[PDB]
Amino acid sequence: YATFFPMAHNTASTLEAMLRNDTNDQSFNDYLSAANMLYPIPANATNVP
Amino acid sequence: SMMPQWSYMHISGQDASEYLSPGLVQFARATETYFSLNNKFRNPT
Amino acid sequence: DSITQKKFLCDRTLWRIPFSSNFMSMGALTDLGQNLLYANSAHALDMTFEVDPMDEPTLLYVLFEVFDVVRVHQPHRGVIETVYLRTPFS
Repeated sequence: YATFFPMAHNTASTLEAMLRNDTNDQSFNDYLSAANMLYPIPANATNVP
Repeated sequence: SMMPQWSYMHISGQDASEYLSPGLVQFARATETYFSLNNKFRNPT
Repeated sequence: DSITQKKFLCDRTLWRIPFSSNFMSMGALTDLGQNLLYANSAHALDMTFEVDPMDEPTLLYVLFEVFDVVRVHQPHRGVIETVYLRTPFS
């Protein structure tokens, strides 16, 4: 399922044309912004390198 | 060093408002109440 | 005549350490990054952890906080152009 908006046509066309300039674009970043790693611990270990 | 990659990916330098074309800024200001756009760009710090 | 025990505990959280010169939070892009590429070099690192004994094997889980962003441009009808980038690891 998808939803749209009842935008007036020519207004939308102007917006789209203004949205295709190479100076315009799209930026996005993940809110976590980190890299994951994990390492093992044998039972009854107490020191980790 | 002034590594431009951060500017390119909008990591540093200008906020979203400046580098965008003026017409886009005007349009975004116009209809912010019922169609939001102000969070589709980085504008870092 | 007794003896005393003290303990503390706090779930639902993480252990976090910032890469600042004074640990303060004063900007998305930390100073120390700009300084250590003004200390432009390649470095190898080591970490040491001390913990308490546990019954069974476990996992030390770590997160390196970095930038990671991505761009999108559509020139013509029905075309998408996208480029990702993360700072330290590619």
